[PDB]
Amino acid sequence: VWKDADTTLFCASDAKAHETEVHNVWATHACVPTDPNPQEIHLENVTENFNMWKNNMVEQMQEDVISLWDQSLQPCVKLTGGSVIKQACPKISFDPIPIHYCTPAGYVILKCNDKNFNGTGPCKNVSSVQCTHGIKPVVSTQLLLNGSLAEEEIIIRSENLTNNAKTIIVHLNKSVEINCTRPSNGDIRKAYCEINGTKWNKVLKQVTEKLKEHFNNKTIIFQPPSGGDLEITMHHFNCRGEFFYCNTTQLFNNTCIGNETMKGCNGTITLPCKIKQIINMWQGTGQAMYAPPIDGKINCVSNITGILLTRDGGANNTSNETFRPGGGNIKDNWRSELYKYKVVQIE
Amino acid sequence: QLEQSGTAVRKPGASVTLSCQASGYNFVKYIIHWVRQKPGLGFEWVGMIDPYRGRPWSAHKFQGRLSLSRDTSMEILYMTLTSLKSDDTATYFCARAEAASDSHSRPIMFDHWGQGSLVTVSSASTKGPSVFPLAPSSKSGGTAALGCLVKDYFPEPVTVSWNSGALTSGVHTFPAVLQSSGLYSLSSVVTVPSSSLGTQTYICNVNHKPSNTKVDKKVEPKS
Amino acid sequence: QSALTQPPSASGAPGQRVTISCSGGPSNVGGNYVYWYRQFPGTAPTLLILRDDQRPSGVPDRFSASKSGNSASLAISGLRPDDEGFYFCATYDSDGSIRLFGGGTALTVPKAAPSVTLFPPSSEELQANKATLVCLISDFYPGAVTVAWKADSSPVKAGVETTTPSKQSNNKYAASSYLSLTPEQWKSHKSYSCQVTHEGSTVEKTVAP
Ligand SMILES: *[C@@H]1O[C@H](CO)[C@@H](O)[C@H](O)[C@H]1NC(C)=O
Ligand SMILES: *[C@@H]1O[C@H](CO)[C@@H](O)[C@H](O)[C@H]1NC(C)=O
Ligand SMILES: *[C@@H]1O[C@H](CO)[C@@H](O)[C@H](O)[C@H]1NC(C)=O
Ligand SMILES: *[C@@H]1O[C@H](CO)[C@@H](O)[C@H](O)[C@H]1NC(C)=O
Ligand SMILES: *[C@@H]1O[C@H](CO)[C@@H](O)[C@H](O)[C@H]1NC(C)=O
Ligand SMILES: *[C@@H]1O[C@H](CO)[C@@H](O)[C@H](O)[C@H]1NC(C)=O
Repeated sequence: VWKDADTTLFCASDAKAHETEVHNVWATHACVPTDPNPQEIHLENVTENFNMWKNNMVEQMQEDVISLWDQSLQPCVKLTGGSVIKQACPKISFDPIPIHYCTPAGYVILKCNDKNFNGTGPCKNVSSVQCTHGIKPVVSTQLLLNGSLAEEEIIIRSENLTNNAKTIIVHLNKSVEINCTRPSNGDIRKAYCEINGTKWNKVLKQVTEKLKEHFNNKTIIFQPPSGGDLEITMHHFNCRGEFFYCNTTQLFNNTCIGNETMKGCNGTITLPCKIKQIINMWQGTGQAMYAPPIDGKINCVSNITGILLTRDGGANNTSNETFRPGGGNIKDNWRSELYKYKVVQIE
Repeated sequence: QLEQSGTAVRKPGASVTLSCQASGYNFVKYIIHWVRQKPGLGFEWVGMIDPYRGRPWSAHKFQGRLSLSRDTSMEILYMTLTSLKSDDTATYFCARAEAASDSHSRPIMFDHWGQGSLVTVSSASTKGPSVFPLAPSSKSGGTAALGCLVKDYFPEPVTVSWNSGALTSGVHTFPAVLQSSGLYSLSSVVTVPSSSLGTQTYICNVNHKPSNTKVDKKVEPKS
Repeated sequence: QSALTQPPSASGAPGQRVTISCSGGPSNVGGNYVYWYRQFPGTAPTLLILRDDQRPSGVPDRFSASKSGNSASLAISGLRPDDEGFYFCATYDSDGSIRLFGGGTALTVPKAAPSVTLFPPSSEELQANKATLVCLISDFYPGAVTVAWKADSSPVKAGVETTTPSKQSNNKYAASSYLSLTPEQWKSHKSYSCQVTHEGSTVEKTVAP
């Protein structure tokens, strides 16, 4: 028996020690080997309440990755508060491995196994576990990548539906490929990502159809970011240490939906992207400059599994609700995976 | 902790720039809603500016017109608006909230507020003054008054002094009425006794900034 | 969504008990709660009632809040004088969308009088081929008057502009009245009255060479 509690978790992995890839070495040193036979017993006709927005596991992962980033990814240059930072800025080996987070004595992890669970509230089908599933510390903005899927419907999650200031996390029931490339051998920073327009607009068509059910069959509207930094306004990410900022403007093509056999909205989509070495860390910690790019063939391929969203304010339109891409932050990246979990203290 | 500040007047049609400097911690986790005031009335949400990131929001109603801005490091802000209008004279404000997102208190509300950022929007340009000397009714009532005729100036405001400020008895820097065509008519008077005269004459005192026009025009009762 | 609807408040008296609501188009639970505000010169407009918290640090007890219905009720048992100021409701509107505000209300609150003063156009202004009249308004209470220019024994129908009272230092009020004249008309019509009415026992000094 238990009571809701927060406590400090630990991590586990099959990280490889010879890999200099940082996740391998790190997890090799900061996390442990797996339990080969973990037990899980279901409790009959029990309902439990959840709150996906407060699980220090999030705080622990964010803190950890931040501490790492602060101590691992020294840029050639950092501009922070009142200090000025200079250095050599070397190349790395980079490739995330799965991380499991596991609980100690006197606490346990509760899991909502309700296939249609929204992340807070009662879960009818609940299980208990010793350790989590493997979570990629996928750093992204706008879009959550390579995450776990809802086993049934696409799931919408949010702290306050009425509050447009509250980020909306979209949980996919179908992965979407994005294929990003700087081809071998002139703009040395120019790259592009190709995505299948059809898969996306189809699922999305379905999401809209679905959204109306929640928005009184009201008009569903996408709008471009009102404005802001590329770091917050674009899907920003890292491939082998190189920094991408990709413009998602082309994606909210309203005219591209209605099953109307149409042009413009078609074929394999090749989106142009560009790289910046110098950024303001969203940690609010300052500015960073990294060294220049490798010679040769550059490629990062990703599966899309989630989305962060911001809503336009301006009630009384009474027909429409307006939305703009961009939602909260990476804590949401960890959150999107955690809606069904909470740590409890055993009593 | 919380100082708003801006200048008063510019012409309509154009664009503008607005600050509100505060504490760093208040910049840590608090978005700041800009609101505005009207002559003697209750507030207006214009949008929100997050402390973080700089993810901006304000109503869609400016989609081609709007931009939002800030400073994380310098603990300071900027706002900018298009389409100014001659009728647009009033004070603006900035407000915070812990927002079920700060502390474990978890409240949403406009905690502290701006000193106000004044506005005075006139299509008219800076203006050379029309000053005139108010012949007091030289004249029981052994005590009379004179003052000055503050006419036809632009923009705000007017300074008044007497005996170089040394005079204050019955002295009163009277209200401006920025009259229809746009000329404020401000006033000031000062009361005098039956006993002081023959030597005791009197002046109103001004300096008009965009013209650097420093006026002291002698007020006399008529020949 | 949601709207708002407020009467101005209030010509009260330095102590009596008052109860004022901040009622919105949501005539249901809304406004579910509100922040009522002070709002002063050079000052931060200063909030009074929190919801999801009481009154913060540096705040005293005499302000309680209670509602039912849309029937909100910002209540004072013990009125106070520097309540001679302005107070406004603040909206949650379900933490949006969107957040509205109230009509504002002020309580500073049948007998005259001012010391009235009238004066004619300066020569120099007539040397400027212009002429400016001044019917000043001063040393009365309340700052609530009804201005009346007149043709000595007949109406005046124009050339005139009434202010918002811009009070004196003495907390008795101040205002200024002015009449529009052609120099031709300044001395085409023999006399111009300016009866600023303060509690209808209105005396005037006029000008007529
Ligand atoms: C969810 O419900 C099904 C049907 O009762 C059950 O077989 C399954 O074990 C439940 N999930 C968990 C994790 O217990
Ligand atoms: C993905 O989610 C949407 C949302 O309801 C649903 O319509 C769609 O069928 C799902 N995809 C698949 C392959 O079932
Ligand atoms: C991704 O793009 C590369 C070229 O940039 C291409 O060779 C590859 O086939 C693409 N991905 C898939 C799944 O085809
Ligand atoms: C939106 O869809 C129409 C219809 O295909 C297309 O012509 C237009 O270019 C699209 N807008 C974009 C891609 O920004
Ligand atoms: C996208 O996927 C659909 C799914 O069947 C396929 O028919 C289409 O050819 C794909 N388009 C591309 C890869 O451009
Ligand atoms: C997603 O997974 C693929 C496969 O390992 C990897 O190439 C890509 O970099 C990953 N990206 C993110 C953002 O998860």
